[PDB]
Amino acid sequence: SAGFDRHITIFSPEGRLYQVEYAFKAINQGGLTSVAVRGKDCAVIVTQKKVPDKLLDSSTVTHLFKITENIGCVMTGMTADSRSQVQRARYEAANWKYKYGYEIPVDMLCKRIADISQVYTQNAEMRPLGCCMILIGIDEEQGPQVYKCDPAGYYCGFKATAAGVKQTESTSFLEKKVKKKFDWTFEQTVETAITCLSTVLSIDFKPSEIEVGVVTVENPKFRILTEAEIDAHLVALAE
Amino acid sequence: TGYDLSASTFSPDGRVFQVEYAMKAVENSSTAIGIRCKDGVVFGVEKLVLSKLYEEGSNKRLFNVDRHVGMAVAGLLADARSLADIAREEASNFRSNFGYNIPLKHLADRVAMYVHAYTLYSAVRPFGCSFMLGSYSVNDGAQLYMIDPSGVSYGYWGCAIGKARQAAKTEIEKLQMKEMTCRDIVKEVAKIIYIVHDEVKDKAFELELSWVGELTNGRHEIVPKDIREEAEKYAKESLK
Amino acid sequence: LNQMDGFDTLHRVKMIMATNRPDTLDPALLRPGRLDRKIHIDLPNEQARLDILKIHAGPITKHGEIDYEAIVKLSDGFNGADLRNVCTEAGMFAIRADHDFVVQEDFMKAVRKVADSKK
Amino acid sequence: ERGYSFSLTTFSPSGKLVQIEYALAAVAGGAPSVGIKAANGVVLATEKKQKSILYDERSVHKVEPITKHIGLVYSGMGPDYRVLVHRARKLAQQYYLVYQEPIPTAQLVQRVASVMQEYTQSGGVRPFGVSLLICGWNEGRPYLFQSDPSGAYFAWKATAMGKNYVNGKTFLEKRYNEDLELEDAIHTAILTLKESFEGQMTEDNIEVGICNEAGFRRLTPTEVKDYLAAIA
Amino acid sequence: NQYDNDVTVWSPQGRIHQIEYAMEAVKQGSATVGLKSKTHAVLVALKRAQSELAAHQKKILHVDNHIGISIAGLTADARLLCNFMRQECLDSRFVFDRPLPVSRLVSLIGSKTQIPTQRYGRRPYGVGLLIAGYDDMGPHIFQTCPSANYFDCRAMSIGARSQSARTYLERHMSEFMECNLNELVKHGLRALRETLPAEQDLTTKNVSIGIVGKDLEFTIYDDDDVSPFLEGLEERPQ
Amino acid sequence: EVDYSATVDQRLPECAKLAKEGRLQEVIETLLSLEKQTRTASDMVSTSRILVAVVKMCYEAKEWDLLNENIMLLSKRRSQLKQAVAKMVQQCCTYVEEITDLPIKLRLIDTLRMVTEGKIYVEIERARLTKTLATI
Repeated sequence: SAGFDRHITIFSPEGRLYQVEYAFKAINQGGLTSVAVRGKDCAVIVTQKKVPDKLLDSSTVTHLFKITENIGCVMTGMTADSRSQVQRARYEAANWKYKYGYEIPVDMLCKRIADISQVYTQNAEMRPLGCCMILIGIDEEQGPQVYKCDPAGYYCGFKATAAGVKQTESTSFLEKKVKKKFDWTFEQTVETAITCLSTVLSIDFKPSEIEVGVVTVENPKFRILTEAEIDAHLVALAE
Repeated sequence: TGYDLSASTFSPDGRVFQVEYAMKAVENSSTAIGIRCKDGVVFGVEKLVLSKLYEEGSNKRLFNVDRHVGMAVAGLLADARSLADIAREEASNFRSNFGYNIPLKHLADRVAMYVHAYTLYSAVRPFGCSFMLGSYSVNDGAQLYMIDPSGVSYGYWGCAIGKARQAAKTEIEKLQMKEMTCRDIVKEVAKIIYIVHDEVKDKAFELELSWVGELTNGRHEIVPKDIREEAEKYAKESLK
Repeated sequence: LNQMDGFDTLHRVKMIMATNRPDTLDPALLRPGRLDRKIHIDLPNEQARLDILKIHAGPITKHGEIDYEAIVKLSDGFNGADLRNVCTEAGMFAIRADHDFVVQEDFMKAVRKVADSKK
Repeated sequence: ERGYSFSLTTFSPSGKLVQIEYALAAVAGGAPSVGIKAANGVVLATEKKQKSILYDERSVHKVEPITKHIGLVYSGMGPDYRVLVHRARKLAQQYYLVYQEPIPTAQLVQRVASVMQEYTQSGGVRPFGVSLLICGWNEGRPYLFQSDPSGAYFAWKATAMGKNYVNGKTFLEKRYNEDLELEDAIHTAILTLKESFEGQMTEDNIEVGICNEAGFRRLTPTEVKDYLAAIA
Repeated sequence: NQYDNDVTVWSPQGRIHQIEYAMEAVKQGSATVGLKSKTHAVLVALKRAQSELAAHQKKILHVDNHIGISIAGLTADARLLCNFMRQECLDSRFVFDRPLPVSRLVSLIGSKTQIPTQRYGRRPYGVGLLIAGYDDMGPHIFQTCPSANYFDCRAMSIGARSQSARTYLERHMSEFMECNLNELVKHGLRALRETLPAEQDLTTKNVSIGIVGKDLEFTIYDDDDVSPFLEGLEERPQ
Repeated sequence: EVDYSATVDQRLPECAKLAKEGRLQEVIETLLSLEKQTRTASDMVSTSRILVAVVKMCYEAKEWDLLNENIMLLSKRRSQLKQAVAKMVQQCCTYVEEITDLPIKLRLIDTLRMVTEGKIYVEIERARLTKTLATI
């Protein structure tokens, strides 16, 4: 099923852009997974921080970035491209606020980020960015919001999404979760993200093996739960 | 094959082969190591004098990106010098744009983005030199960053770039770099490097060091000649 | 496809066609009586490294105790085929050294040999 | 034609620009949208079915407005829809600032299609693989145009792109009377989709817009639910 | 294989085959021997003649009053690089009103040379240069192979059948520092006369010597001018 | 890994004396306080000794409500060690047939069953507890 492929601008005979297709298969080359769960008034993103060395400066091995004071993003996929996508976003929001007088809603920031990725799929100049972004933000008039922008430029509004090597089970796990409708309390949402990531991998999730981000309607600011809190949260999940 | 000729083409398994090849050409360079002391970072690079006719200290791999930052390119040199010049133009534009020394992290991020900027277009090839940045600042501690060809840049307490990467961490992993002041680290970085570089292969060699920290007062300048002499003696005594 | 759901004889033989890439496989091939069950076998299970080493390590005489746990993290993402070599390659290290494996120091380097030299 | 399939600027020996055709394959394999022009207005429909309950159905809307009197429905690569709409609203806008009257639906498609044709004249730019249905009510006569990745804009009365399009057209030509009214038209439009949407027509699974005398508007989930309940 | 047509493709073994080939350009031209003493920078070039009655090719170019170079490679490229240096030095003299140091020139030559090795649209400069100049930090002898890498050399010998010239110099490198003007050049001519085939011996027409010293600008000795340095040259054993 | 051989050898006797009085509380709470110290240290033995110790003390003390609660609370602990958790189970089922009161026994079997449910290390003990549940 290789197709004409070797060029992103040449359609396969069936109408499938193979080069764009291969983008997603590059997405899981990062070997990690991030899950975002939207609660009643919060959205929690949990990622895998597998630091394969005692020499690595653990402070800078983070997959979580702060796009803006109210919107936080996690990258799943190639670290280099994910970094560029993060950096391109920050300008896109800052241009949004500077241009219209207010902070860019998390809705568009994936749209503009998606729109940038889409033109790289038509004009055979830039090789596509091989990383999916998840934007979480407390949006006024629409509660907490989560979005996942893919290499081909498709973004959607997700009650919960996960991108990474174990996406099929992560989404199946969440799909099992969201349906038995429950009061998604901030504690419930943070717990839900941890369980989702834990069940798929089958890991204990030592305190430092993940990086959970949290955004709540009460304090609409992007925060990364400090290692003490995840342990407290993790112990809460156990009991 | 088929997907390995252009940097902008994704293999059906989903990876840019060109980047992989360049990162696997850095494996064919001289070993370069970096250890960050409690108040600084130390860089010690093995330089293989390819023939008795290049004057001492030629085609050096220890560069000064800016006043306080350090580079220790490991890989194809000619690509390194290019990466050095871009870094300085990035720093120089910084200091003139923001009035203060560009923080190591931001210099690595901008320099990392430039490196990743060349692994996206078919008209260019990815850089073949992966380099370690080192600096020390009373307001920012000591920071060490390794920018591999692919664009990833995250800091290392102690890292090695070149043929002996795995061999270089192993003997670096057995040191408590968190504490010893790189007064005593230089004797350790030099001692490490001699453990690597099996003599039977690669024949003769030379060793260049540099440090950033309080000891330098915030600069990166090469370790004073006097200090190196004992350091090399200190490493030499460890033959057994 | 024909020789499976095919006139001739349906048969009593079974096929275990195993792939490395499941997205590529065509839809008809994954059907009830035409090859079903997409059993996933990811890199050796976290606990398996022990069991695999347990099933592949014990054979080789080795009185010395084992810190298997470190070997487990010393061997992350190991193909399992590598793990088989790990113990066997360690035996070559032992084949040099002396004749009895009495140290995990062996698996450590053996783990390296079955990693950097297995790259 | 075997080796000439790839480049969009090299005629095949039979005079066939294949690449445009393959792009039209991407349209013919997309979300079904249906359009019906009732003598009282224009009704458009498309199935917004997500791949799991994890999605927020109200996030991305397919049936969309351009101005107050024009809307679009697409069957093809989504993200390639958005780049089309923006050059559509801008083009619809650039008409307003210059002539100060709402852009006639004929012109918009003439220039929303001419946007498409721009990308199919050079190598290095893929054709817009999303057929578009454009509804409008201008000069007191409902309008329903289809602009294609090939750059040709039609004047459809009632059609349907996307999966199972051949069957959808056959349902039309059957239950399409040129003399309906917008109220009946919505029922017919929903039914045409019903011939392919594999599932119950949940109010967050089908998105319908009505291009009437007053203007186009993406039907709220309820009103469709009022409509869907009646049909079922 | 198939990865050896463009400099912009990485070979499986991690090499950029085009640069390796450009490297091969240097060996094509007639060898030049470059050696500096503590007091002078003298580089000897073995000129070639196209035909019996054609004047012999110029191998030593004039880069500046304090920087001269030897070209061993393409004729067109060597000219293009020589033009660049002169323009670079001319601005350096005009801007800073100071002799631009050889180290700074060599660094800039590499930077201009490295762009071709990374961006499709041009070919690697098939010109290997022995940059000889006298700045305020003593005489220097740099060499820039087409791979955009320049090594600070005590003495180097590039060009056709060069490895002989190198092997003589490495054998006599230690003595090079404490050299008088004539002794240093008589070494270098001895180096070039190693590269020459047994039949050929260094004649007044095929050897050009360029010497830059403490109080001396880059003087290009050719034809009769070479004789004063040539005169007193020791006969090759045979 | 940290190991608490002596400590579990020392803390246990003092707790056992106090628990017999009827105070319990402090004795049980302090033991589990070290359990977080042990569990997090990879000390299956001491936890096995500690986990066994807590169950045994209550069983001798005849505190039924604390026993039903404790096996539930101790069992579902964060990353509790397998063999130690198992060691608590056979000791409980060895206490199982010792328990005679039906409502007390039925609660005991149910608690032991659930903690063991879907647990590979404790299936067989689960089978007998189920069987004793059937025969009950």
